[PDB]
Amino acid sequence: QLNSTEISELIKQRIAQFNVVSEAHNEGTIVSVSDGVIRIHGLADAMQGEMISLPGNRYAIALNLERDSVGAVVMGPYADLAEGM
Amino acid sequence: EFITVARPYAKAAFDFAVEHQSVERWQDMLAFAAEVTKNEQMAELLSGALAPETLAESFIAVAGEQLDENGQNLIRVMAENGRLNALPDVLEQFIHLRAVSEATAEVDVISAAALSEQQLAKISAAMEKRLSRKVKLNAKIDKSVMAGVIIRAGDMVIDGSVRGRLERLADVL
Amino acid sequence: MATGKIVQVIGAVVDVEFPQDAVPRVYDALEVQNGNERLVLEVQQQLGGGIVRTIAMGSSDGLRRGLDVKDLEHPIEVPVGKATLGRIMNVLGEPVDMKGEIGEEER
Repeated sequence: QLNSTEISELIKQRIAQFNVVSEAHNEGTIVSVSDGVIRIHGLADAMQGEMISLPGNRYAIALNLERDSVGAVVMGPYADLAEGM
Repeated sequence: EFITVARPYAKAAFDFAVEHQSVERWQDMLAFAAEVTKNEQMAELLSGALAPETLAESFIAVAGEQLDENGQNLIRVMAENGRLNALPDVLEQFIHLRAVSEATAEVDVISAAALSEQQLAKISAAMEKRLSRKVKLNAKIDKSVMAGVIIRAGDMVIDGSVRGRLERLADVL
Repeated sequence: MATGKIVQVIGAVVDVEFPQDAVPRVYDALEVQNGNERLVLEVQQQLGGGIVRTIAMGSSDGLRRGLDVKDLEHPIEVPVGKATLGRIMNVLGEPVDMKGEIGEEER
């Protein structure tokens, strides 16, 4: 029916029921890799110029805090990174 | 913004809902599909770079109030094009198309004070001469238009306000 | 077992799509049945969404959209060592003279 909050509380109910959850802050997943550049989803608490720690012992530098992502450059061999890390 | 990319899905949904005489059902189906998009978490997932149909499925799972063929297929096509965030505007364009098809229009009335009713009768009947549609008033009050009234239908307006006179005169001077 | 599917073909550039968790790393090799001869693709970029953009080490004519693609887990590997002396090879390390197979010990 109108469900003024009924839809609102209902949608929250159902999202919890299907176990959709956000990232934590501090946390992101590699979305794209190409020619040394990285695009990361998440990291809601990354700050421009920060050092992002990849898997392995290597870092990336956050250059753009895009609306929906972070752009970063890998300081080292980028060849072995994969989407979903 | 998504006005220009909502137009095709809106037109297609409306055409379909006309051919199946189910307009009134689609309207609320789409309203619900829109409000799911506004959820704190879903909006995050909608931005994540997941494959189309996995996103489509995670979205359908949150909807039981969608008719199990046509609403799903709309959602899945929008997912294929990554345009799920456009639902809030597909809804508005669907509503506007409904208005245009039923030849029914809304007109705003902004006044210094509440009118006398028969005034509203003359206003509506003459706006039905101005416009062919069945006109639905929704009056509002503002003291800035210290006297008279503004009629605002769509984006054509008639300024009968004393404030409009006062400044339209002031710029002659 | 093949797991990817060709999604686009634009000249020598081919984009293939994989399950979201099995994306090939960069510079990995792939292969497809182009007609009735295999074709080896080298991965250049991971686009978003499980799609990966690759370059065909061969003629791309004949490639349909939707063909199956097989993910080799390693870069292009070639025969090496003494066995190669006096042979002629292409990039893939296949023999291009007629003298038959290279007696490789290692790649």
